Amino acid sequence: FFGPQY
Amino acid sequence: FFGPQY
Amino acid sequence: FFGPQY
Amino acid sequence: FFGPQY
Amino acid sequence: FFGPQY
Amino acid sequence: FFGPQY
Amino acid sequence: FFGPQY
Amino acid sequence: FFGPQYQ
Amino acid sequence: FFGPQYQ
Amino acid sequence: FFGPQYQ
Amino acid sequence: FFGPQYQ
Amino acid sequence: FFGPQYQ
Amino acid sequence: FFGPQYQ
Amino acid sequence: FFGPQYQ
Amino acid sequence: FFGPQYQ
Amino acid sequence: FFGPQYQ
Amino acid sequence: FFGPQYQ
Amino acid sequence: FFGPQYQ
Amino acid sequence: FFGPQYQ
Amino acid sequence: FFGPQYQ
Amino acid sequence: FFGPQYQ
Amino acid sequence: FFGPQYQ
Amino acid sequence: FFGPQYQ
Amino acid sequence: FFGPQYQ
Amino acid sequence: FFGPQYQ
Amino acid sequence: FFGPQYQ
Amino acid sequence: FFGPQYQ
Amino acid sequence: FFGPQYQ
Amino acid sequence: FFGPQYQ
Amino acid sequence: FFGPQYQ
Amino acid sequence: FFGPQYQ
Amino acid sequence: FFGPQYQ
Amino acid sequence: FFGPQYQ
Amino acid sequence: FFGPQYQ
Amino acid sequence: FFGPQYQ
Amino acid sequence: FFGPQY
Amino acid sequence: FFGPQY
Amino acid sequence: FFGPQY
Amino acid sequence: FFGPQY
Amino acid sequence: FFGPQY
Amino acid sequence: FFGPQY
Amino acid sequence: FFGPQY
Amino acid sequence: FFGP
Amino acid sequence: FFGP
Amino acid sequence: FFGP
Amino acid sequence: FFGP
Amino acid sequence: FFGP
Amino acid sequence: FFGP
Amino acid sequence: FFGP
Amino acid sequence: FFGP
Amino acid sequence: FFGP
Amino acid sequence: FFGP
Amino acid sequence: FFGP
Amino acid sequence: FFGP
Amino acid sequence: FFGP
Amino acid sequence: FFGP
Amino acid sequence: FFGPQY
Amino acid sequence: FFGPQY
Amino acid sequence: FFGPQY
Amino acid sequence: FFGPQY
Amino acid sequence: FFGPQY
Amino acid sequence: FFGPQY
Amino acid sequence: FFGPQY
Amino acid sequence: FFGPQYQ
Amino acid sequence: FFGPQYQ
Amino acid sequence: FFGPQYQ
Amino acid sequence: FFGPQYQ
Amino acid sequence: FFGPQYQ
Amino acid sequence: FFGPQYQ
Amino acid sequence: FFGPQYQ
Amino acid sequence: FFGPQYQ
Amino acid sequence: FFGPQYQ
Amino acid sequence: FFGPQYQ
Amino acid sequence: FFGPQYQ
Amino acid sequence: FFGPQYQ
Amino acid sequence: FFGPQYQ
Amino acid sequence: FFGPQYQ
Amino acid sequence: FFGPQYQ
Amino acid sequence: FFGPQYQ
Amino acid sequence: FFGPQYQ
Amino acid sequence: FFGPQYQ
Amino acid sequence: FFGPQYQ
Amino acid sequence: FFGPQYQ
Amino acid sequence: FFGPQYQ
Amino acid sequence: FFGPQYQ
Amino acid sequence: FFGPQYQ
Amino acid sequence: FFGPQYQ
Amino acid sequence: FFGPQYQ
Amino acid sequence: FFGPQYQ
Amino acid sequence: FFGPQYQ
Amino acid sequence: FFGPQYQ
Amino acid sequence: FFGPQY
Amino acid sequence: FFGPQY
Amino acid sequence: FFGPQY
Amino acid sequence: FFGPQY
Amino acid sequence: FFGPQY
Amino acid sequence: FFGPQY
Amino acid sequence: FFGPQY
Repeated sequence: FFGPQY
Repeated sequence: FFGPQY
Repeated sequence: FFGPQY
Repeated sequence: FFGPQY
Repeated sequence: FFGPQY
Repeated sequence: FFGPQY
Repeated sequence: FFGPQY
Repeated sequence: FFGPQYQ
Repeated sequence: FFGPQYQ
Repeated sequence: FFGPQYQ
Repeated sequence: FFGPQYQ
Repeated sequence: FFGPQYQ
Repeated sequence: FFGPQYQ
Repeated sequence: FFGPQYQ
Repeated sequence: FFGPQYQ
Repeated sequence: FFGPQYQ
Repeated sequence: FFGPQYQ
Repeated sequence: FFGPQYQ
Repeated sequence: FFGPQYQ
Repeated sequence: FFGPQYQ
Repeated sequence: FFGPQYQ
Repeated sequence: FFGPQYQ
Repeated sequence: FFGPQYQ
Repeated sequence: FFGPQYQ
Repeated sequence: FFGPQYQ
Repeated sequence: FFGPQYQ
Repeated sequence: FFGPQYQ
Repeated sequence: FFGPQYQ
Repeated sequence: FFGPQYQ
Repeated sequence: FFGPQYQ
Repeated sequence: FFGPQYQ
Repeated sequence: FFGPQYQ
Repeated sequence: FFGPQYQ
Repeated sequence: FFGPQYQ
Repeated sequence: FFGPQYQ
Repeated sequence: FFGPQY
Repeated sequence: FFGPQY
Repeated sequence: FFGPQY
Repeated sequence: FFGPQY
Repeated sequence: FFGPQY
Repeated sequence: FFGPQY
Repeated sequence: FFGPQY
Repeated sequence: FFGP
Repeated sequence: FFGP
Repeated sequence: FFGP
Repeated sequence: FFGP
Repeated sequence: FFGP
Repeated sequence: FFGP
Repeated sequence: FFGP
Repeated sequence: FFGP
Repeated sequence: FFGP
Repeated sequence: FFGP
Repeated sequence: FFGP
Repeated sequence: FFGP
Repeated sequence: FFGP
Repeated sequence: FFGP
Repeated sequence: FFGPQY
Repeated sequence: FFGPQY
Repeated sequence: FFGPQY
Repeated sequence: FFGPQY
Repeated sequence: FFGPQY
Repeated sequence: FFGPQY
Repeated sequence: FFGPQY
Repeated sequence: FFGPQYQ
Repeated sequence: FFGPQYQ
Repeated sequence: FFGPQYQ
Repeated sequence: FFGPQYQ
Repeated sequence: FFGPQYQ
Repeated sequence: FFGPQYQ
Repeated sequence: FFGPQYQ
Repeated sequence: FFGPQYQ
Repeated sequence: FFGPQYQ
Repeated sequence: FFGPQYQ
Repeated sequence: FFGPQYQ
Repeated sequence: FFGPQYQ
Repeated sequence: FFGPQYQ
Repeated sequence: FFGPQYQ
Repeated sequence: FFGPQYQ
Repeated sequence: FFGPQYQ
Repeated sequence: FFGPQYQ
Repeated sequence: FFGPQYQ
Repeated sequence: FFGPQYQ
Repeated sequence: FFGPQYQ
Repeated sequence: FFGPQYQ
Repeated sequence: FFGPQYQ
Repeated sequence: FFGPQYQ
Repeated sequence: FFGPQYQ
Repeated sequence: FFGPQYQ
Repeated sequence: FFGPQYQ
Repeated sequence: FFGPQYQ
Repeated sequence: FFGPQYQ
Repeated sequence: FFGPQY
Repeated sequence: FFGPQY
Repeated sequence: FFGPQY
Repeated sequence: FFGPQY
Repeated sequence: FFGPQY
Repeated sequence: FFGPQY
Repeated sequence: FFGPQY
């Protein structure tokens, strides 16, 4: 699972 | 799963 | 799954 | 699945 | 699991 | 598990 | 488990 | 080969 | 090969 | 091979 | 091979 | 092989 | 082989 | 083989 | 697949 | 797959 | 897969 | 997989 | 997997 | 896995 | 696994 | 690709 | 890729 | 990749 | 990769 | 990798 | 890796 | 690794 | 690829 | 790849 | 890869 | 890889 | 890898 | 690897 | 590995 | 025939 | 035929 | 034929 | 044919 | 043919 | 053919 | 053929 | 062909 | 071919 | 071919 | 081929 | 081939 | 081959 | 091969 | 796309 | 994509 | 993608 | 991806 | 990824 | 990843 | 990773 | 869609 | 979609 | 999707 | 998806 | 996904 | 995922 | 995941 | 390249 | 390259 | 390269 | 390289 | 390299 | 290298 | 290297 | 080149 | 080259 | 090269 | 090279 | 080289 | 080399 | 070398 | 450069 | 450079 | 450089 | 350089 | 350099 | 340098 | 240097 | 690349 | 690369 | 790479 | 690499 | 690497 | 490495 | 390393 | 030099 | 130099 | 030097 | 030097 | 030196 | 020196 | 010196 979690 | 989660 | 989720 | 989800 | 967790 | 936890 | 824990 | 561009 | 670009 | 780019 | 880039 | 880059 | 880089 | 780098 | 970026 | 960045 | 960064 | 950084 | 850093 | 640092 | 440091 | 960058 | 960078 | 960097 | 760095 | 560093 | 460092 | 250091 | 540089 | 540098 | 340096 | 240095 | 140094 | 040093 | 030193 | 002729 | 001729 | 001719 | 000719 | 010719 | 010729 | 020729 |  |  |  |  |  |  |  |  |  |  |  |  |  |  | 259907 | 269907 | 279906 | 299905 | 299914 | 399933 | 399942 | 063989 | 064999 | 064999 | 054998 | 054998 | 044997 | 034997 | 030979 | 031989 | 031989 | 031999 | 021999 | 022999 | 022999 | 022979 | 022979 | 022989 | 023989 | 023989 | 013989 | 014999 | 054919 | 054919 | 064929 | 074939 | 074949 | 084959 | 084969 | 010398 | 010399 | 010398 | 010497 | 000497 | 000497 | 001397 990639992708930032603001 | 790619793509930011604002 | 690509593509941002505003 | 591509394409932004405003 | 990659991707920063602000 | 990688990715910083601010 | 890697990744800093500020 | 996969490489789409965003914004 | 996978490599998408964001912002 | 996996290598996406962020910001 | 895995190597993503952040900020 | 694993080697991601941060900041 | 494991070797990630921080800051 | 394990060898991560900090700061 | 060629996709390089110049600024 | 070629994707290098220049600034 | 080639992806180097120049500043 | 090639990914070196120059400053 | 090649990833060296130059400053 | 190659990752040396130069300053 | 190669990782030496030069200053 | 024949592509150098000059400043 | 033929690509050097000059300053 | 033919890619040196000069300053 | 043919890549030296000069200053 | 052909990569020396000079100052 | 062919990599010496000179000063 | 071919890597000596000189001063 | 041919590209020499003079002066 | 051919690229010599003069002066 | 061919790249000599003069003067 | 060929790269001699003169003077 | 070939790289001699003169003077 | 070949790399002699003169003078 | 070959590397003699003169003078 | 690349080189200059000063 | 790369080199200059000073 | 790389070298210069001073 | 790498070397110079002083 | 690497060396110089002083 | 590495060496110089003084 | 490494050595110099003084 | 360089041949004078 | 260098041959004068 | 260097051959004068 | 160096051969004068 | 060095052979004069 | 060094052979003059 | 050194052989003059 | 097989999709009945 | 097999998806009935 | 096998996904019925 | 096996995921029914 | 086996994940029903 | 076995994870039902 | 075995983790049901 | 390669295979036969006996 | 390679295989046969006996 | 390689295998047969007896 | 290699194996057969007897 | 190698194995058979008797 | 190597093994058989009798 | 090597072993059989009798 | 695709080329299966039957019976 | 794809080429399975049956019966 | 893919090539399984049956029966 | 992939190549299993059955029966 | 992958190659198991059955029955 | 992977190669188990059954029955 | 991996290679177990059964029955 | 797509080229098998059969008898 | 896709090239097997059969008899 | 994809090339097995069968009899 | 993908090349087994069967009889 | 992927190359076993069977009889 | 992946190469066993069977009879 | 992965190479056992069976009878 | 492709040049194979069939008899 | 490809040049195989079949008989 | 590929050159194998089949009989 | 690949050159194997089959009979 | 690969050169094995099969009979 | 690989050169094994099978009979 | 690998060279084993099978009969 | 050189490969002429005789008779 | 050199490979001429005779008779 | 050198490999000519005779008769 | 040297490997010519005779008769 | 040297390995010619006779008869 | 030296290994020629006779008859 | 020396290992030639006779008859 | 290529080419037969009958 | 190519070409037979009968 | 290639080419047979009958 | 390659090429047979009948 | 390669090549048979009948 | 390689090559048979009949 | 390699090569048989019949």
